[PDB]
Amino acid sequence: GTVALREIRRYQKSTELLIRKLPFQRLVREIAQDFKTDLRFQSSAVMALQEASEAYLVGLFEDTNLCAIHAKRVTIMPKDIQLARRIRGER
Amino acid sequence: PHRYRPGTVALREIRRYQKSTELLIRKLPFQRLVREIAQDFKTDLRFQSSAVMALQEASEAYLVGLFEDTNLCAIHAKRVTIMPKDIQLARRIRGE
Amino acid sequence: RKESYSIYVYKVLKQVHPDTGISSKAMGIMNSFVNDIFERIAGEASRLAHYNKRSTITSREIQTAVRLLLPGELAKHAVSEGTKAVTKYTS
Amino acid sequence: KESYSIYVYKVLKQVHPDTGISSKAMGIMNSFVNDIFERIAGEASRLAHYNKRSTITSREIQTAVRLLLPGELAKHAVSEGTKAVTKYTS
Amino acid sequence: VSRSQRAGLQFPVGRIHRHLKSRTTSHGRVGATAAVYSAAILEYLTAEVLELAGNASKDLKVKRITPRHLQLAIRGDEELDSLIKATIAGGGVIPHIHKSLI
Amino acid sequence: VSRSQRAGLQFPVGRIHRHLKSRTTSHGRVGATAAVYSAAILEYLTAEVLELAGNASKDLKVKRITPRHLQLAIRGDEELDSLIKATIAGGGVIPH
Amino acid sequence: NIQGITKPAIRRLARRGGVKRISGLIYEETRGVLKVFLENVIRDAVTYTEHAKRKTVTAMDVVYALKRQGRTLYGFGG
Amino acid sequence: DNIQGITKPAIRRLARRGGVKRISGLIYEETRGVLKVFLENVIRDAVTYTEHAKRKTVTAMDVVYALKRQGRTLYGFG
DNA sequence: TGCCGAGGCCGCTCAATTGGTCGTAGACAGCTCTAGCACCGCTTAAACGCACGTACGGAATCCGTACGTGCGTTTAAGCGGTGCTAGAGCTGTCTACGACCAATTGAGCGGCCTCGGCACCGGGATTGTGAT
DNA sequence: ATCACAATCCCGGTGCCGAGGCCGCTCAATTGGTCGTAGACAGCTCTAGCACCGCTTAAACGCACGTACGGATTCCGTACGTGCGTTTAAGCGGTGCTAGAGCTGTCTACGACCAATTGAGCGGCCTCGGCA
Repeated sequence: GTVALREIRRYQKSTELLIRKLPFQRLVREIAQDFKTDLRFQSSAVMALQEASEAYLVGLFEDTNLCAIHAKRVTIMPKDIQLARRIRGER
Repeated sequence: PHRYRPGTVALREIRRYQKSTELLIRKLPFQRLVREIAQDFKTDLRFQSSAVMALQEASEAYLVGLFEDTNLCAIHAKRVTIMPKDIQLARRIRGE
Repeated sequence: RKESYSIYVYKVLKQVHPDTGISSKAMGIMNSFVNDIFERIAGEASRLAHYNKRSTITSREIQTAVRLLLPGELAKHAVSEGTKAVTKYTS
Repeated sequence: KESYSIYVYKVLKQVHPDTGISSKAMGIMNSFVNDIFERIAGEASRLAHYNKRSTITSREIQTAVRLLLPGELAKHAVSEGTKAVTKYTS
Repeated sequence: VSRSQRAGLQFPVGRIHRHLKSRTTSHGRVGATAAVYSAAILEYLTAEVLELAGNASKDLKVKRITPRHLQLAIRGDEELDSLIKATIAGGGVIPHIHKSLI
Repeated sequence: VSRSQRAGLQFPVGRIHRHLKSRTTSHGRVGATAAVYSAAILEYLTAEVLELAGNASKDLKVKRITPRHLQLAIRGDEELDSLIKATIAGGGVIPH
Repeated sequence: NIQGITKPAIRRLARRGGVKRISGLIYEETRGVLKVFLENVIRDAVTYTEHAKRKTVTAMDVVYALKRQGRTLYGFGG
Repeated sequence: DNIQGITKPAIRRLARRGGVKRISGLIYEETRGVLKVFLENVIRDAVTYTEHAKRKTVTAMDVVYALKRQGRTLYGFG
């Protein structure tokens, strides 16, 4: 559990993105294909979408870790994500 | 002598109070509390009865929802008894 | 004088439920609901007019506002009803 | 295109005379200022709506600040606005 | 001859228009069809909620819609629950006891 | 003599008056001192945020403010954290 | 006066929430929670009232304050 | 199938920055579903904004407005 | 160690300041009638203190598995170039419908009146509870 | 599996208060011209989004291995729950008083508009010091 803590410190230290750009761009275009055929995206739009998604997921993981700590555990599980997203009302 | 085993009357109360729509805090004590709380912000205030009624209803709804989230938190920890720590977790995850 | 939405809500109720009634408290609740939802739609329409640098609110803006707020399977039917009303009125 | 870059820079050099700011931080500040202005304008217009008024004045902005800003921020913002208005009328 | 009748609605097109012009920005206008669309939207939403509440009241064998029936109808549908997030006055809560409590 | 000098501020009173007039009072009019008060509030809040950001930057021994310093300043104060709840692009997270 | 919110009242408010067993330390915590909520709402209500130059607090001030806080209330004029 | 392009190490990194020390192997599917739902909502609103302007290119402005509609206000692009 | 960006000089151009006009929003004074506040007497109900006892939270133990770590191979992301073309943005025209105004008439807002539907009480029917 | 029993649902009656309908008036919805001004439409263009290809290599992936941790088991004492007797403070009806919210009439301070002038922001170019 040492490397996990070192990575935790290092990743809260930095400020860069954690999802690779091309897979996320392909995912975004595939998602948007179902809404309006033949759409185009500026680079700024995809970058903003990635920023928002990363912030959202990090916050959700903080809430999930709190739920896990509540049950006297250290490993997060799907149940903790579900409790976090049910208390917030995101369900 | 008849005694119900601890746990039955709790469920009976749960059903009864989930069937009703009335207010559950006594009117006069809540009015007194509202007046004393508002005494800080302003001196010599006047409260329409509907102001106090709206405040009481909002407070009751808030507390009921908070208790439901707390019960979810308690059941999560493999318990049946709600505790202050579960209220604190429910309030922190909510953002409040 | 204080105008209220009682007449039209009662007309709708007697349209879709020719035997059930409504209470004074339910009347107040429906008044509040209609006022709140109208305020939301009007605010979204105003913001939409501002974004495109327009000045005229139009049924296009109301359609886009309805599509923005109302959740799915409600946006479709609401847009259908609104388009039907607009087409009849133009006719 | 209109922006608050020059005024933000003037305020910055008023606070920290020996500090500069990057373009990205300027964008952050521009968005922040625009958001706060939008909130204040909306609250003031709503306050005019509630009391059946038609003119936004210093009272409406003061009540909007009292409603929006938390705690000591509201107090000091109210004080600064009062000072500015008293200087302007003089 | 009323605009709503020409649009075949119950909600007033003209009064909705008057309330719309009082929400715009400076030098702002409001098309006559915006009132038509908004009246249709309000009528549809009110019809949906009222039909659900009427069904809920018919279940309980009553002739009047109360705050309780409105809460039962709104909290019993996903769309209306997501859209409406208000505190219905005197509506109570939907009865539900968790399984691990029994 | 621009109205800013009469008010002794740094933000544009005239432009803020125009911007307030655009949103107006739903076809109404905007008072004379509304612009002065609005500009004063904007200047005060910007000064507070920039002072905190400059302190954070100096603590990191750099000569220029970055979004990381802005988030460090905003999340380091309770009231600025309550008032501002947006996502700041490029700021990272507060270590915890 | 906050003590006037009795233990059975909190028990009833918990029963409506489906709570079957209530710790003995719940009541003080719930009293604090309710005090904070009321202090947040009444402040905005009095702010509206003072802006209107009125000496009385009306239902609409409470409704507007609640809508501001994100707790929209139906059935009181707003 | 590009949702699988959010690789497991990337989810591990996101969880690490959030303070999670140990992660169950079932987390990754849940995280992928959560991200897909969030992206779907935001992209739907952005595409609606683009359509109302009668265009075929999604600017950063559309994304920012869509995010603001959801209460996820984003600075740095607005 | 540079390179990549921010701070400064310069070009005009659009909007901010003067000033007189002119209509009108709201400040103020005055009166009115509502409604908030205070007090008092009864009286039924809910709260409080207490005794007793079962269920439950929490600890201690043990064990199997599942998650982290390390290593070697693979891959596809990112950079760097290249042509190419839709289409976002800007300009100009001309015009289609919404605002202002005068006149008018019908739909809705208060007020009132009446009866019927919902609320409480009371007696049988039932239905889980808990000891046997 | 059996059976007495506190407790809850069901059916019936009543009489009481709230919904639903009807009148009268008044405020605003509707109509017909005028006019202009905000937007639909046709062109031009040059920006920037997208489709190829190579290539470098840092990130991902498959596999082995061991141990930290989550889950079942057991045990026990204490905090809760249940029921009973006393009390105490809310709730209701009546009475009275007075602050004060609300409407109206005058008028006077204030803000919108237009014509002119000019001055402060915005974009271009460049560079030398902050930073990865």
